[PDB]
Amino acid sequence: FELSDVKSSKSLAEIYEDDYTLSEELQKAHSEISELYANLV
Amino acid sequence: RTRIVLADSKIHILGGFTHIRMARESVVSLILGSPPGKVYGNLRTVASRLKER
Amino acid sequence: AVGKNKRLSKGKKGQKKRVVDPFTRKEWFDIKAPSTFENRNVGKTLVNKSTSASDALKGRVVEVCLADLQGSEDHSFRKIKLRVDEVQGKNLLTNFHGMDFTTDKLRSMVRKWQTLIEANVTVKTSDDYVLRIFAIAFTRKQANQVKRHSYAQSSHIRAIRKVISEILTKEVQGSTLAQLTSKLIPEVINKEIENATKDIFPLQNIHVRKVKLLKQPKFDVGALMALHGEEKGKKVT
Amino acid sequence: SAEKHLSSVFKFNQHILKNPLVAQGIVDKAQIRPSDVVLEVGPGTGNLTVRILEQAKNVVAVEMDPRMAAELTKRVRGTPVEKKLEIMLGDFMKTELPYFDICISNTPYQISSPLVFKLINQPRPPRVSILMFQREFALRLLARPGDSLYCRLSANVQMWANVTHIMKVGKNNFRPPPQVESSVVRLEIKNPRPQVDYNEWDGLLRIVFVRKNRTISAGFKSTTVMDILEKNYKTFLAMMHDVVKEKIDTVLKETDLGDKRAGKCDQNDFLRLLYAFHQVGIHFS
Amino acid sequence: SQVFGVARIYASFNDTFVHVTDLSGKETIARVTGGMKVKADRDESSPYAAMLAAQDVAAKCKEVGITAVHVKIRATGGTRTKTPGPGGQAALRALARSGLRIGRIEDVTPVPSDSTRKKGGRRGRRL
Amino acid sequence: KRNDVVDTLSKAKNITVINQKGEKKDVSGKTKKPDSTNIKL
Amino acid sequence: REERKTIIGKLQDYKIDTSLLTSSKRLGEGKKYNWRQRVEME
Amino acid sequence: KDINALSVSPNDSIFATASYDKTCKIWNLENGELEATLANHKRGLWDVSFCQYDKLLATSSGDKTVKIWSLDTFSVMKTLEGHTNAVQRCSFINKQKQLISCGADGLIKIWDCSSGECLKTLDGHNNRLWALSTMNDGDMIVSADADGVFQFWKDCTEQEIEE
RNA sequence: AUUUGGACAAACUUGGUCAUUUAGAGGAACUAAAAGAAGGUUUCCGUAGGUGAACCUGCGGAAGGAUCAUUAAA
RNA sequence: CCCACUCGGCACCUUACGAGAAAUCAAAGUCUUUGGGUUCUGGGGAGUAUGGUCGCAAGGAACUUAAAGGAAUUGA
Ligand SMILES: [Mg+2]
Ligand SMILES: [Mg+2]
Repeated sequence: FELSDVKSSKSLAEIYEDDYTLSEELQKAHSEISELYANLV
Repeated sequence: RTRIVLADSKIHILGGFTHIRMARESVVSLILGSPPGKVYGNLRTVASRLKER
Repeated sequence: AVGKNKRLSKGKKGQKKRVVDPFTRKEWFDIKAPSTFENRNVGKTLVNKSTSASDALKGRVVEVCLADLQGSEDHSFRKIKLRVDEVQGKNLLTNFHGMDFTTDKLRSMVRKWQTLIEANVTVKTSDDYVLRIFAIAFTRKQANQVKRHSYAQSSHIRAIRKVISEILTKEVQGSTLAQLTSKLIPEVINKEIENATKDIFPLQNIHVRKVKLLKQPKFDVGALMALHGEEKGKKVT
Repeated sequence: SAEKHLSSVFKFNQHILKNPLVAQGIVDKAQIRPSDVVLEVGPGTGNLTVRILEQAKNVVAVEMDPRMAAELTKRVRGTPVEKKLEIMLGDFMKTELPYFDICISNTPYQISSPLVFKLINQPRPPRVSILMFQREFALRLLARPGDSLYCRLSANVQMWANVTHIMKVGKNNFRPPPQVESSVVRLEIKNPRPQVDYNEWDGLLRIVFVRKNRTISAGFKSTTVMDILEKNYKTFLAMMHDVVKEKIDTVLKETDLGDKRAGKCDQNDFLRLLYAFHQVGIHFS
Repeated sequence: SQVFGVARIYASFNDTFVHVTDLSGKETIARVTGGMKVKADRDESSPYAAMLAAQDVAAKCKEVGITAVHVKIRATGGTRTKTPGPGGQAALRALARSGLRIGRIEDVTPVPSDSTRKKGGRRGRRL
Repeated sequence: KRNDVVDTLSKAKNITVINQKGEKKDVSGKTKKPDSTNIKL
Repeated sequence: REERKTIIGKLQDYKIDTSLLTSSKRLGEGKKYNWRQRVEME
Repeated sequence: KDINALSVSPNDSIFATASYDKTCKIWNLENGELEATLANHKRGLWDVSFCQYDKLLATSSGDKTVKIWSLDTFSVMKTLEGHTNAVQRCSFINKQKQLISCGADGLIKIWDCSSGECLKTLDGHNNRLWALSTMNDGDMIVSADADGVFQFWKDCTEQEIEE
């Protein structure tokens, strides 16, 4: 794990709010990877 | 998962009861003389535990 | 920790049974303030009923904010201690016992870049009431001042302290406590200190921080009644 | 399915030696007679035990870590010396140890001082013992009267035994390197044991070594020391604060030790002080 | 028609005391602590224990006749920390929720003009 | 790997364990322990 | 040594137990027995 | 320290006192002379109970253990462990065979004196048990909670085996 | 108080005799046995100590040790 | 209190047409190599061995089969 050393953009309410509501970004890369592979193929 | 205001020699910590105690320990270690790098490592350890629970 | 896992203690062996509710035997009593204050009603207190009740009442001290007694928020930061001296038909006649400020107000005035001047005097009233007064003052910067700070030389501090002690000593000696308390409420003492010490050095937040009552003479019920401004019984049949 | 019991005693949660020369030396200086049963503390993997097992009638290896115990077992199973090794597991301060003639120990430094006195008080104690301590603790055992490190440990251990330095072991020889330097020593418990009560000797030494470089008289000026010695005297009479004060003064003056410092006193000086107090009826413990 | 008490809250590091008494302070009306309301030592200072203690006191006060209270919160003070901890803050919130009218809130922590040495030693404490 | 350690200890016979009380008990958990009359008769 | 031997020898004359003596460590602190078995049997 | 319990032997020849100073002393009843001192527990003794048939003594401590003493040797025969909290009462049932104990954990444990194993655990209380009385060699057992709840236990081994 | 004699008689020691459990070592039977990662630690100076010392501790001192936010007022 | 000036002080910021390899220095500068007066001083971290010096204690009885002479809920 990596720990952020910069000021968090999310206010303390937001972090609690977000956790109230494996990774979307990771799946975002997966879709792009498939698109890049398909175009290259 | 807290917020800290360092007003001169006066420290205020905002957060949940368990969270502010965790922040207080790290701050106190720094006051007692622990170098920041060593405190940063322990923060990573507790930060990992916080996610699994 | 009332859990079962908590280790047993020796003291748990024999415990008195709770068989009497204490408030069954308590009796309520009403506290009244001197005539120097606008609001006489300052609440009520309770004591075990006489088997006497008066003995526990006498010497009891209650501290209350001046804002309640004067009905104005301007005294929110000042507290007055009143001591029970006489009891008459559940009415507790109280007398002035001391004065003090709230801690939050004291911390507010103390600030950096200025000098703190505090003076104290032990002095007695004309009623032979020995009391100790504490005064506090702070330097201030003039209207056109450009320096960040407004420190005063120790010569100015010693000069100001001497003036303050003279004023505190003068007023207390030439006044009764009932008169002295009458002076505290409008804060005329502070304004007098301002004008006298002003030519020495400009000042701000001049206040009488605290008042203590070191000694008391022989209690006088006649004087106490006059300060508060007898009654036949009813035939029981 | 022994996990039920072994887990009830251990949780299954060290600096290992890496110089063969010291290990061979410790065995060599032991001079194990063939008819000697040896007690081996901190057997570790078994590097030192196997050398001892070759020369000894029987070897009792005392261990605290269950994991290392298996390592010792696997190294000795199906060998001529398997029948002469008794591996014991667990904390060994509390138990009554068997009889042993020689003790070779790579002791955990935490249990150094309990171990040194367990061997001393062991009924029929061993004749020679090669123990591995840290430099500071070892030097205090080896400290002589008048030295900077002379202390209660030096005086107590030197009357029940004789401690002599063997070797210094550096922090490089151990991995991971410890922050303190090591050394080997030999302890020779005296036989017959000196016929002085252990409590009486330690009782006197504790009072006078509160401030070792301070005069002996000042040690007896303490009110608590005055109080306890008074109660001890009352117990002696049963089988007076001013009286005990005078009694202490006469003993210190006559023995000519009241102006001396415990850091510069020998066994004789303490013995003379102990005797004079007994004549006057003050029994320390 | 409004009888006033004094709610004295002592918020220590290891416990919280909620103590309601008359205006004089000589007569105790109800004293409840976090330890009485929790099963483990570690949780005595917790805000959860403080709220249960405050609610229990408020129920007792209404029975006796007290309908309003003046809050006088304090910390350990002396040579130790001077600000009431989260335990004291939780008790204050619980009293407000209980329905008792809060008259005046003041911090009366014992603050020394000058103090004796602290327990830590030269190198500090509170690891 | 701890279970492998435990089985090795139980496999061996020259091993004794100390409980917190200091008692001498074998791996299985039972207290580990000649008379002229018994051997002759 | 001979001085040591004499002193220890004389200590033998003045020797006692230490169970009751306060340790110096405190300085820092400052019918038949089974008649019941008969009645039930009968 | 404070004396917690007193027990009298079957023949009234000796009686034992349990104190919170971690010791039990056995006194000769006729003269009051100290027959022996039993000092093995680590916390103060809450109760001491003579065995009513042979020369045994059970002492209950705050160290969560109960120990059976042989009077003839005045030594600890068996030590019983398993209570989560201090053991407040201990009495013999079924003559020499078994021992029943109560603790602050609210659990009543029936032990086997010979083997020192917990045969049964009766859990009908939610608080510490100060009082425990037995009748007819433990055929009837009554335990009182600190809350004020009585549990009148009746032996039913003979009944269960018949079923 | 104390003495003689006559019965009742607790308790003690002793060899036997019946009943009850009960400890090791043997011998010889019967029954049962459906599982399958990493993870505590500032560097020293002077002085004083150390018996659960892989190092600890008391007093005074040093940086040769990583400064974010708010902040003139109105 | 404000402004301007002037002595002495704790300090600070920007720069050196100077110095230094550099960190940096109003001195650690005195226009290429050198003299205003005067006091003192000089010519790191790990190991190896010793024809050297000085020091440092106490005390008055082995033997088993080497070994299936075994393990085994797992075997023959
Ligand atoms: Mg803490
Ligand atoms: Mg040092």
